[PDB]
Amino acid sequence: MLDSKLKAPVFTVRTQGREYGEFVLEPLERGFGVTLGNPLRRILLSSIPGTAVTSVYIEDVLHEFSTIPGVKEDVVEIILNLKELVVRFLNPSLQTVTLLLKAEGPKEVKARDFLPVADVEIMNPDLHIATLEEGGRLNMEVRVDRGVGYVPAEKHGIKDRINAIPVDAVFSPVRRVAFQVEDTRLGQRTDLDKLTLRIWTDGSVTPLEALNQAVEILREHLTYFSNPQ
Amino acid sequence: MLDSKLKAPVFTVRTQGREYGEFVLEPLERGFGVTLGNPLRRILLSSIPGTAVTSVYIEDVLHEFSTIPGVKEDVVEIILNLKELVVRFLNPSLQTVTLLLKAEGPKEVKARDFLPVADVEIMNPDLHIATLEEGGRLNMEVRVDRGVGYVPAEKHGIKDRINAIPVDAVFSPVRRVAFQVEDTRLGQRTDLDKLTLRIWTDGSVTPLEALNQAVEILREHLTYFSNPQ
Amino acid sequence: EAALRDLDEEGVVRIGAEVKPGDILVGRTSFVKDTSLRVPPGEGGIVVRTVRLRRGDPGVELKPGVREVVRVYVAQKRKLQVGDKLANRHGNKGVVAKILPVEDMPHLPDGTPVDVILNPLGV
Amino acid sequence: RKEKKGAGLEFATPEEALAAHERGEVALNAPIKVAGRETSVGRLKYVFANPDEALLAVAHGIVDLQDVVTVRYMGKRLETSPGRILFARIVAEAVEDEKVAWELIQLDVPQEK
Amino acid sequence: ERVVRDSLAALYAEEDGEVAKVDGNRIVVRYEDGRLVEYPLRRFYRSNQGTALDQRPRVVVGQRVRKGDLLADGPASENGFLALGQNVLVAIMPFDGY
Amino acid sequence: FGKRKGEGFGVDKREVEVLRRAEKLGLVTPGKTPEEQLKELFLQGKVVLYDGRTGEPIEGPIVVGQMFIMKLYHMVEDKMHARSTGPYSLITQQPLG
Amino acid sequence: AEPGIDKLFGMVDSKYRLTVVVAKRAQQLLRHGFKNTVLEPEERPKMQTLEGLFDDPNAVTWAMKELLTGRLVFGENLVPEDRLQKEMERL
Amino acid sequence: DIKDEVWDALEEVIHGKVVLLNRAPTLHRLGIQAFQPVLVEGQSIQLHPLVCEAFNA
Repeated sequence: MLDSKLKAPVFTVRTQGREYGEFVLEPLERGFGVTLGNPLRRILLSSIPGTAVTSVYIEDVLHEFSTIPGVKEDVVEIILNLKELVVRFLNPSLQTVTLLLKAEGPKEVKARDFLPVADVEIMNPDLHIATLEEGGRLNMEVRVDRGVGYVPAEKHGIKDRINAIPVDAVFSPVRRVAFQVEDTRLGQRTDLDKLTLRIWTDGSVTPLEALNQAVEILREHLTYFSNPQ
Repeated sequence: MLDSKLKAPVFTVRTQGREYGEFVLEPLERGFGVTLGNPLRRILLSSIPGTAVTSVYIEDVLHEFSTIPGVKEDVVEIILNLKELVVRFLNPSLQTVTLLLKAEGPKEVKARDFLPVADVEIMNPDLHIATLEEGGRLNMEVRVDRGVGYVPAEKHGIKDRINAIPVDAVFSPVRRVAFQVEDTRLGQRTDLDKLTLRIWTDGSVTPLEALNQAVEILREHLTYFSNPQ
Repeated sequence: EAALRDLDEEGVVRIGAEVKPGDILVGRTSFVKDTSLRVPPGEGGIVVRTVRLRRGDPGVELKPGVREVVRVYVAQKRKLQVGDKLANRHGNKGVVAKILPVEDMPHLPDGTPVDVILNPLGV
Repeated sequence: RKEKKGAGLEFATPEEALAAHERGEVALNAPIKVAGRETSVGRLKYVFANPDEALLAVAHGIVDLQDVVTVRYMGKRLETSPGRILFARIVAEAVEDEKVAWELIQLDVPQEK
Repeated sequence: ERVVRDSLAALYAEEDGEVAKVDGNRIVVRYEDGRLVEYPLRRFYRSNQGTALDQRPRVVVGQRVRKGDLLADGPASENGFLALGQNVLVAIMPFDGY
Repeated sequence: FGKRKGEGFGVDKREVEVLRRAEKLGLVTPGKTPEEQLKELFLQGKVVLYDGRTGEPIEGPIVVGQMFIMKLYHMVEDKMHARSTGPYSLITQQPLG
Repeated sequence: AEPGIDKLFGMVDSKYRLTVVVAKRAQQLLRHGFKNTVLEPEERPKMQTLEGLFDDPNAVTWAMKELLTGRLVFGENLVPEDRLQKEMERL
Repeated sequence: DIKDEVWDALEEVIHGKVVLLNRAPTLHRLGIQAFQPVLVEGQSIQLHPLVCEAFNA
């Protein structure tokens, strides 16, 4: 484990909070920096399961292009703002949650105003939602689901209320990925590869577990080659 | 289940002898066709172990761009015709093998004309090495090592004799690989991938063996994320 | 009658109800022969407004022989897709030919990927 | 492509010029695609038994598809780029036979319209 | 800005004053004269060609405004600026054949 | 590039070989470090890009930037006037809907 | 394209004669059903998902690859026309 | 009520059929060209780039 494992990469991590994480793997034999960075980056940006808002119900309005009295924003603006809502599940078995929000009076309704739930966390309580001037009663429920990839609003078609309005969902916890390969020196061979990949996520999944899931997916996909026919 | 498991992507194989192999992975979900094809191609073209003619020494040769009397082929033609000589070692213990050739008389010299060695084997005995005009003094030896990929003669400079000449080494058994991903379709959706791998190998290893070694290398390199530091 | 559940009020479809092509929108009866306005083949969105003008004219007029009229507004949210076309301010007309996923698009050394790819040969 | 010759371009005469100009290419005396009198040092330095070897060496980033090099084709030694060899290979793969494909192409000029 | 002002698509403060109420459909503004005036909004108005004309409010409750200052967006204005389109990262290089 | 360096990174190997290729193409003056060579490349409006499908860099630099693109009025022009059997004309039997 | 369109242009003087003969061949292939074929034993059209090209997924290709064999003969007036033109339409 | 069996029947139907593509100003013979249809997902008709000059499109 020295000519081929000590001459093979130690794996270090550098994580700041649960949004940003660099992972360094050094040293790699020439040609495997990209060979590992590219598939990992594609899997991270493609198939990391996550959670996003799936449906919205307003106690007042009857369709999408309406407006609520006492509310500065249109319903379209409300859905646009709710789209960036970031939700962390705490129980892996939990799948679908229905947050409730009630507000009145001159309230700059932010995301923190949601009623607390047992195994749900909001990593962005400062997320602006609405602006209530006076006498405006804003009661809504938001159905958030755990999924994968990107899905159009109409394709899933979730109908809990006759007045519920479905929304587009972006189930990707990963904000972005950038892997860089650099040159490292070892005593016997001058040119070796050091692969450092930086991951920005939305906080719903810490970068380390995202990396582990991507590696697991890649391994299980390589498993398909094992049985020829 | 045909959504994920019944399309554990069917892996069909079409082998035309020990030189040509086509492998079809079908069906594969969106975006993973390239994600699997590209690293496999890099691995096959970069890291597969193999044996190649590292260097050659001839008795009467002083420079690599000289002419040998009694043989129509010059030094350059001799070494180029030597390049494609394919040899398989019998046991893993071998690292380097020096193989000599004594030949005279107005005859064709071929790979089969090499003096036999117990622990090496030649896949192309009928490889026409050269032609002897009339009693050509063909006194040569070749040092053949095991390696990976492609090594220009200049940098390694493996030397046995003072007047021995370096030879560019082609270790990789695979002659060349090409992957094509084309958009297949299932009963309901068309955003799916069909992966085709076409592999041409010298004959040292069947394309199935090379692909198995490639996937094993990739999986073992993935297993380097298991232990964090 | 099963599909009539969408036609909540008298003849007119209820506001805020999603409509598909081939669905009854206004139920009009002739001599009894059914001549009902339906969603045209193609696309349909969300009904937002309905206006009914009958013979009881407050200040309105109708074409002679027409007892009443109803107009229905259907709104839909078009999103960018393959069929659509785009252009800059310099006349570089175009059509969306393929919508690539984020992973396989060209990206900077930083993780940020580019949004749109333009063919240089048009310049 | 073609860039520059700041050194003595004469190569046909001296046979130490192979080693001398290989040493020069080790330094910045002459580029790999140098404008030599008879041949470029790229032709001398790299010689490929088969088109597959040339294209695989291109895959390893040693030489570009636009670099002249001596490749032993089916019967001859050609001083061409791996790009031209690859184009001939594409033509010969699209059709069944290669001798006909070799004869119906012009592999010494850029493929203009 | 000249295009969005001269085409009567947005709402502008006719006189120096302070906004009283801002809702999704009307804006009540009390000018410096003490007179309060209410501006309605064509929230979703069908155009001749079938597009939508919306006035999105651009002020907050109890916000001071200047003479001629913006109050609500036009159908295609960001903040008193003609905005019909998007700003995107474009790379000028030939992709496969698309 | 200052933000790039603050994270503690220099020049990628892919960028190094793309710089050498561009140097052979005369885009960037030779004899300079990748820092000022890449700065001169940026001055041209060209920056290195990575394919994303292969991971390998796009040979030669690419011009990238921010452009204003508008979606044009989209009436029935695109709509599929695709029919099989519908109403026919009265005077003549030509099909017209 | 189609199997051996150059070969098909080989044995016919004019392409229009080729079109006529192949389409007429498709016409009997419909009318008597695909039982009246001359390529039954081994070389049949082979469908991808299954052996669906055994019966009738496309008659034109059936007729064409029937024509590549030597089991098809055509002529201006090869048979007394009336008998077979009245026996063809009545079964 | 669409089902994947319906789409399998569709691909069965047009396995050998061809359709004629036509450009509105038909200035010559090649303004009409037959093609084999391939089922795609979208709104527009996908055309082979090489016939971009056979049609003046």
